[PDB]
Amino acid sequence: VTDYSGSGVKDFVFEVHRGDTTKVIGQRLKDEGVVATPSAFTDAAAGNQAIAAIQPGFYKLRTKIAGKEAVARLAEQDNRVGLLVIPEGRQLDDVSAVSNGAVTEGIFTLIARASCVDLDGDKHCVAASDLRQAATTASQGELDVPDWASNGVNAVRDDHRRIEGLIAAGRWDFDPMAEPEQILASLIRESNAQYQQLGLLSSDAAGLSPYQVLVVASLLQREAKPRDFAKVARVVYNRLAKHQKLEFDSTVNYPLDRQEVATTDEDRERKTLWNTYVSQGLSGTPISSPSPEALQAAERPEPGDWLYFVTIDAEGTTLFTADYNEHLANIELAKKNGILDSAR
Repeated sequence: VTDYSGSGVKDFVFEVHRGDTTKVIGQRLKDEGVVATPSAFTDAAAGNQAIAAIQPGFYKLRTKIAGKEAVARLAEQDNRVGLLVIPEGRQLDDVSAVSNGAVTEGIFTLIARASCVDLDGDKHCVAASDLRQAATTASQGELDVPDWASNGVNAVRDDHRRIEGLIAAGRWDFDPMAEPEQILASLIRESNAQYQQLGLLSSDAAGLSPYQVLVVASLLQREAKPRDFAKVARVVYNRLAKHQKLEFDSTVNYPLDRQEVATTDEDRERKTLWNTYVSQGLSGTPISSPSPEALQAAERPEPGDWLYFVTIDAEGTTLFTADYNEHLANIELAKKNGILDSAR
């Protein structure tokens, strides 16, 4: 049957849909002018495991090519485009290390990098600043902000940080040729489905909204090691109940876009929507994209009366207590064991 020869005509982005079989992909490849007949694709794909296991997503292909060439291009990992990984605890912005270490790239930078497609020579990317602007100004309906987050987003005006926490840690696909608003919206929709699957909307923890649970998880992700998440969650709720400020360093560092570092009394005094040295209560928005385990801890805090915690040694032991004098003793223990500076 008819099957194209030669090197093709035009590079473009092709989407494999969820539920597409090899046969259906062959039909769609014919309809988009990639292969001359569907069986040109399916014959060449027979017994190919890369094609059999192909994932829904976006793929750089070329028009008017041979079936075996279409198969090779689809099976080549490098032609995958709009595939994004957001590691746990990332922010929207890049975060500098004043610890003398390297920059930590944020979600905008990672989306932009994931968006790049080489089309007939032209490298085509969405720019991080365009994603940031769309986060700053697009309407909630345009970003598909979920209902449980609507009021939290609304209280933060003309700041991209209004959508913090809404793009979850995980692995996502997005159309690299769509507008910045639609890219952000699809990410937020996929994240909302994951958050639902991870229990964010169906939690029975008394007196907490889903948005508040997300905020707590984002704090835990930045302040504690995974082993301690559940206990730190209890500390947070105990302090909220006793109207004691959280005094989390990560809430000071978050808007300065800087990594885990000690904070001065000057920094702790700056009034922001997030600073928990200044104000009682939770941060106004999440301060990071939390891991699934931080979410589970925020939903199911370990029972206990602790109000204080500090890491005291090299192996990461963390002592929790409800007694302030014991907490002072544990702080000094961390200083003698070398973990914490003798003076701030």
